[PDB]
Amino acid sequence: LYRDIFGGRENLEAIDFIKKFNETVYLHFPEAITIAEESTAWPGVSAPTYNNGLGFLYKWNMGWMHDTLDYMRRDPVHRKYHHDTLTFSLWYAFSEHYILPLSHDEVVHGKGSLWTKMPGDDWQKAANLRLLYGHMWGHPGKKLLFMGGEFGQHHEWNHDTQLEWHLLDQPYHRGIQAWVRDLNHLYRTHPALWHDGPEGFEWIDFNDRDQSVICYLRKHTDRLLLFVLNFTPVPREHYRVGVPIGGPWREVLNSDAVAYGGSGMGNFGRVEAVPESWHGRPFHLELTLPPLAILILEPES
Amino acid sequence: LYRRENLEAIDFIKKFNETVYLHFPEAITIAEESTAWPGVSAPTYNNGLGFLYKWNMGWMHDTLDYMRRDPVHRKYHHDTLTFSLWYAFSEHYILPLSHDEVVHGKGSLWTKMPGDDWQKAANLRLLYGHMWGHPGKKLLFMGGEFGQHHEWNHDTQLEWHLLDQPYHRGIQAWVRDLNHLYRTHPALWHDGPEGFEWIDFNDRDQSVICYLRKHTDRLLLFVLNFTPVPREHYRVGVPIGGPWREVLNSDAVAYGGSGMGNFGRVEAVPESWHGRPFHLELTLPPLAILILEPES
Repeated sequence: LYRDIFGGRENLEAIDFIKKFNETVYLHFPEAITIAEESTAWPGVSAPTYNNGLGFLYKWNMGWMHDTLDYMRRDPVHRKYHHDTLTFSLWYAFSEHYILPLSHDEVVHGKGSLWTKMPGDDWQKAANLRLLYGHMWGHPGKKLLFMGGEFGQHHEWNHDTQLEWHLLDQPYHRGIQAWVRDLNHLYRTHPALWHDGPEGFEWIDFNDRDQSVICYLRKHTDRLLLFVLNFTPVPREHYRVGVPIGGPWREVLNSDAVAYGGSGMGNFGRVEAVPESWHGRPFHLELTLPPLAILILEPES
Repeated sequence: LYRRENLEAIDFIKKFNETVYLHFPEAITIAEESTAWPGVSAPTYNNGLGFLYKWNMGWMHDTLDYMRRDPVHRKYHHDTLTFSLWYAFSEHYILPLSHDEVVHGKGSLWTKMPGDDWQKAANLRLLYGHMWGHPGKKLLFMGGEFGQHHEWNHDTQLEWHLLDQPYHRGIQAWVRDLNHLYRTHPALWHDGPEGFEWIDFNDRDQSVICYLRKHTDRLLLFVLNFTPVPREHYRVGVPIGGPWREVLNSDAVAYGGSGMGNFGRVEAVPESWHGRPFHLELTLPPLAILILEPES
């Protein structure tokens, strides 16, 4: 787009090439997909040419990737002080049709494995990585994950080497792979996650900075999915979260389940909603938040 | 006022009231007027007759008619009970239960209440409780405080012997205790529209009324069960949360009651009821009035 009377840094040649590139593809292939990674805040990368966009269908949410990763290397003791980096991502989550992206670029050149990036001991590293993926799947936008991130590989990605598949013998790595498997199953089945527009996202609570917890909602039409995230290894008991609908609520996924390698703290399936106001909501669920865990909950149907 | 209006008399009444308060600024004049003549209690300078008080004879008729009715049937006459409050602030009123109601075959207040003796005593204790809660001052003719059987017979003395028997001694205790509540709490001193707020009035099936009587800080909550059936898990909305006390229960055994009660220590639950932030989960005694205030 850029090159570094006219004095213009924008390479206008290329911008028309990109625009005529994208136009031509969809004309000859109406069902193709074009994705761009653009690390500037160039507007409307994912926008149609007739609105002066670059004409891509998808743009990498590299802002999200940076913010999320920078937030999760910090130690939970310090996460109190960087709460805004987690919450602020949504502000820019809708300017483009976006793919949340974790890629080779971030797991090379001394930047360290995704697992390596996460702080604390081995259980906490697995917990942190399980949470990162949990919030990543809950966060609006499509999903991309590079090889080896799915089991939480220790080593940086080396092209001269094959992934450390031997790590699949260790339980935590197998649990991370199962967590991702289970995440994709929920993703494929619950349409509340299909719509990454402002439609599909509602905040439940973002103001718990001391305990570093965030609650948000994902909703297409009638269906809704509740996300409660504990970003600290300290378990939370009798934590109330406001909800729109009353009645029995189901626990659809628990990051801390033993099947994923977790402590196993959870809410045992059914939680009953209390017709008492919380977070500006008519009802609320009083839940137990496991250490460094993401909880996905559904009203019962 | 009439004979159509008699203006001779109307100017006379207006000058009577004008003169009294001039020579005796702290006197009280009360009027009984059996038509819907406006501004009896209003000052002459506003085209009123200049009285300080009016007997609420409308209230008395509606109230007595409602309680003459059986609780089984009170369902179909709920509006007679609830609608007294549309006309309750038209004048400065005194709720009235005079001698004129206990003569000429109209029957003692006791005789008027339906059912067996317990229900008769219960009904009268309930009636007075509601009358003390309803906006307006209170007037009770002698012998009503025991709920005496016989009509007022001036040629004899009241049946004080009934004060030995339980049901009538209980009603005398109830009136005394109601009078204690009245003087102690200012929430009942202000018979203004501001003083009264509805809690619930649409329970026609179960024949229950919940209302609030207010002055500033103070609130008094009145819950009334007009059927001989105890009600359990009956929730009543309230403005304030926290501990609530049971100040009075008509059904206390000391009054001749069954004794079903909340007996104080009632904690508000923050669940919306009756369009209110917090709710009380109570037991409604038979044909009884509960009076509750927030604990302080």
